[PDB]
Amino acid sequence: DAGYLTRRLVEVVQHIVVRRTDCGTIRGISVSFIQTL
Amino acid sequence: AEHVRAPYNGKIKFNEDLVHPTRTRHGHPAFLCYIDLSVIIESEDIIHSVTIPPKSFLLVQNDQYVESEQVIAEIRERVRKYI
Amino acid sequence: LVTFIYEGLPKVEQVLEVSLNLEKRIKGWNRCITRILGIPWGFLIGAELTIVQSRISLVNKIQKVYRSQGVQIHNRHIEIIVR
Amino acid sequence: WFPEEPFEAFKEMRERKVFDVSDMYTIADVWGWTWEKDFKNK
Amino acid sequence: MAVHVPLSLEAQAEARLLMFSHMNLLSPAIGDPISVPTQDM
Amino acid sequence: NGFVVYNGFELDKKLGRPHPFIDPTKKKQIETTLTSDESWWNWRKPEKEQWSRWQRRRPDVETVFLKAMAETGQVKLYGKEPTLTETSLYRARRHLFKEERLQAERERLAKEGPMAFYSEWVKAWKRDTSREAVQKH
Amino acid sequence: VVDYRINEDEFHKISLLDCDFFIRKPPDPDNDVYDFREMYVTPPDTDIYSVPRVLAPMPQKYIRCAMSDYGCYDVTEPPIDAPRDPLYKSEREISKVFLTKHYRNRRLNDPEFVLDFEEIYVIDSKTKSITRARVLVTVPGGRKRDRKDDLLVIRDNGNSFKIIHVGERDDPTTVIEREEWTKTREDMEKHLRKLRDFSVSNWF
Amino acid sequence: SIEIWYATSEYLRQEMNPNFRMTDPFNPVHMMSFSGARGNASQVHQLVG
Repeated sequence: DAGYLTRRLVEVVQHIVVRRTDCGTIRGISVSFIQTL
Repeated sequence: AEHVRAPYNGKIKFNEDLVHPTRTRHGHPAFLCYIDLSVIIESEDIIHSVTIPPKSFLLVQNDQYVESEQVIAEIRERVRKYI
Repeated sequence: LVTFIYEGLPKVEQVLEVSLNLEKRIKGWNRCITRILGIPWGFLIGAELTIVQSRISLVNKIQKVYRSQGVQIHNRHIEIIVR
Repeated sequence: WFPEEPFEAFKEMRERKVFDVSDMYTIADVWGWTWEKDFKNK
Repeated sequence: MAVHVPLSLEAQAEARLLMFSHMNLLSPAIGDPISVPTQDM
Repeated sequence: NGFVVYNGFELDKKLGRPHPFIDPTKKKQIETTLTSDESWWNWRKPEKEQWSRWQRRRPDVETVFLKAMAETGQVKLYGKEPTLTETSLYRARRHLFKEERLQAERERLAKEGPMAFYSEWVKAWKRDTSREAVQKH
Repeated sequence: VVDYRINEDEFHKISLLDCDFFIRKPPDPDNDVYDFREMYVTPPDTDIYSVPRVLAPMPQKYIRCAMSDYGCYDVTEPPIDAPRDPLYKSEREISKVFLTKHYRNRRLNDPEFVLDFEEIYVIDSKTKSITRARVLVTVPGGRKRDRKDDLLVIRDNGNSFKIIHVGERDDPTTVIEREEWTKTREDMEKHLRKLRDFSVSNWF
Repeated sequence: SIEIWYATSEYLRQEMNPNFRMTDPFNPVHMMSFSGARGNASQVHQLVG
């Protein structure tokens, strides 16, 4: 069950590559724990 | 659940009129404690107190002799059984 | 004679392949936000609320499974999948 | 959990900076289309 | 067990400079070290 | 002012010498407890003793060494047989007592000399092994 | 709190963990004369002065005192944020300061210089107070004795003061091992107490 | 039957480490698991509990 999940997880994001320095977005996620920052 | 064990040998002391009689899920008589009952064990050297929080079962009787590490209180799917 | 009646990894797969509180809010928001806001505002704001709520609950549910097993994974990796 | 009530949820969207009125604009009002309000709602 | 020998200089550069066992001391999951001494060590 | 001032049991306990864990003078009985007629059924003692398979104390190294040390006087126990408390305590400090015995053998060798000391393991040797006998020979 | 700000160069500045203690300094080449009639206490690195709590009678005339601090080392391993951030940080945290009077107010370079352990003043950082230590003298000789032979022993977080003879000095190993033996002896008995045969067992 | 023996077993596991820490700190089985080199309390509990 772990291998089948890993294959599907890799497949759904296999195309994601860091391609730009800054997309120039304005929005951000508000946070109000240390490891997630 | 959590089990309270006797820290020493000795004699249990409490007021049985402050607690409510009940039958446990193991078929034993016991007391239901809805207050902060003060239970005393008088050991061979000193006298020791154990605080019994509310919503807990008291499995021992007043003046009962208990051994150390003996369970004295408990802090607190549909199956078919064929006999 | 007598009959008595008495009282992880698949969870991740269930979440990733797609909570009662999530389903009632999405149904609730769908039937009301369009009735309140106009053109490209009812759908636009309604989609933002549903998606933001879904992302928060999806990441929490996934991280709840791994953190109960002692597995530490940065939210970056999970947020990429949930995106 | 965002509140189930709509207007409470709108307030939480602004408090958590999900969405605010600064994001509410159409092509008509940022490109100076003052004449289009004459051709609608009549 | 599989052993691969890089042939081209491009492949040999990648093996020495990206895949060696000393520039990958941290795991990507949370950033923990990989080669912590264990067992008899 | 008033800031300058010019000037058995509980001694064994202070020094760590063998002593009861509880002072016998400050030791009291446990009165009388429920006598099976004021008790619920689940807390009554069985009329006949019940076979257990756990009715015998488990043998171990600590029990044997403590008894042997009790006969030589190196330690004193509460009774004839060491308790589970005493075997647990011995397990913690057993290296100290062994070191004492090893030191006594080193001092005995330095006193008697090699001839007397090692004649324990040479049965056929009948000559006198004292230091004076060695010097006289 | 007082309405003014003192001139800090007319005072001894004594820095503790939770306060700065100021005692007036009469001019003197050795800079070890104290005027206890005027004292102030401040939060650390601040110039807002207030009268400290005084728990004992204070000297009325000038006295010469030697100063020593009492505390601990806070050796930590801080998080490494920037490149080459240090692996450890070692700082001294001072909780008490002892002011020991020079015997007959003699100078440090006096060939007959000795300390007068009967008159010691203690500054406490936690309470921002100053008091005189209660000292127990066990040396035979009373008030008239050879002060060159006595040793001051400080224990109990700077609260117990005992003067002994220098020949009764304890080895530092003995001091450490006494503390460990006392603590482990109590912990072991606490561990063994719950065994139901404890009352019929011996220590050995 | 289930609850009395489960509680007994869990109490033995709880008291296992303090017994090692107080009476046999350098026990070989204790050092393997306590140091984190090999084995956990559950596996040790199967051997001695």
